[PDB]
Amino acid sequence: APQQINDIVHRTITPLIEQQKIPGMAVAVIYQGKPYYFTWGYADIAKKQPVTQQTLFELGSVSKTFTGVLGGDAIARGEIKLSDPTTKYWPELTAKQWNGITLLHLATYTAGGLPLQVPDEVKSSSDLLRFYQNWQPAWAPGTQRLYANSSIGLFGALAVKPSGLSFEQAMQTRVFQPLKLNHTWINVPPAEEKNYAWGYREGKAVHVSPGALDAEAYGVKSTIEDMARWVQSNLKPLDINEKTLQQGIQLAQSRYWQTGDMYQGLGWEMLDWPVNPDSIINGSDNKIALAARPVKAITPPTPAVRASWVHKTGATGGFGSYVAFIPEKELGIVMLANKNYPNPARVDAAWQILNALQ
Ligand SMILES: O=C(O)C[C@@H](Cc1cccc2ccccc12)N1C(=O)c2ccc(C(=O)O)cc2C1=O
Repeated sequence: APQQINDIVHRTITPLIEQQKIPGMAVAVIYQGKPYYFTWGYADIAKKQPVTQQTLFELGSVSKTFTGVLGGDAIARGEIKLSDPTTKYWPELTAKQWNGITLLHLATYTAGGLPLQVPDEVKSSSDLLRFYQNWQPAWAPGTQRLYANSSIGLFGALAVKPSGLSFEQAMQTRVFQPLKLNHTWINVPPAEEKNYAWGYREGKAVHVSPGALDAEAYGVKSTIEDMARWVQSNLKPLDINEKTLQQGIQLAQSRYWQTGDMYQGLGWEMLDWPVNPDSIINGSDNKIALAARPVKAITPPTPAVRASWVHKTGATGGFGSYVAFIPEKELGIVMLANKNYPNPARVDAAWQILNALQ
């Protein structure tokens, strides 16, 4: 690889791993459209299995970027509209608080205070109906953003209804397969089990547990190679031959709401480039990122801006991931780790790397 890339990546990542006691890590840098890969440490400590370019990591909430684009693809196919009432796709949802709550609000966490997590107790379809029926908003729709798996999770489930496909089948057929993400999974198959890293939390080996609307909100597993290709695809959607997928990617980076200096897309979050690093670094802290904040409506939404820092953080109990890119600069990064280490450390390292290559 170019020495510049080698040196910035290693000088930033080595101390990060040391400081954060990360068992295993994979990093991709996309530089002028081409990926460069780096790996450290262990996918499985006990069995002495190293992290490779084929190792699967739990993306956690980075999954929301796939959900957003899949929703975008459905919009482009004419199957749904973000302006549609939630009730259009869920006729059993009769409770009056849902009047005025649209697919846009679900997708962008602005329904009025849907909770971060679907309760563990919610198992069945009848349980889920009861949960959403009984949910009482703190705020009018389209006034406050509160990051929520229960929000974008429901969006994901409803966006695929008109197709008649399950969420997983829809994602496989319409996103993963066209983009040749052949080692990206909602459910890891037996054939790939040898490559599936353990997550580590408080020293114990852990994998994500099943939960309602998990696929839609936090359930994707992927390799560093497929994630680099995912970044390439979002960096440069005009290279994508499938027209509805191309438009869907573009819609996911449209700017729907603004809070502080961030803009909410479908899954993706964006800021103008050049960014104030302090703002993205400090803003990634879950203190801020999980806080209820007032939003300004962008009416109508701004199309995907090339001069953006586009990103998403995501975690599970045992994994920590970050993806960021700058379309204008054909520059991007993917950082996958099998420890949930603090968001700001992720973003700081990503900033340092991309800033040096920009
Ligand atoms: O960083 C993210 O991607 C979002 C966070 C949001 C979240 C969900 C549940 C409990 C949490 C506790 C502290 C902080 C965030 C939490 N998140 C999740 O969204 C999430 C889903 C599943 C698991 C699991 O290991 O079963 C863990 C998490 C998880 O930490």
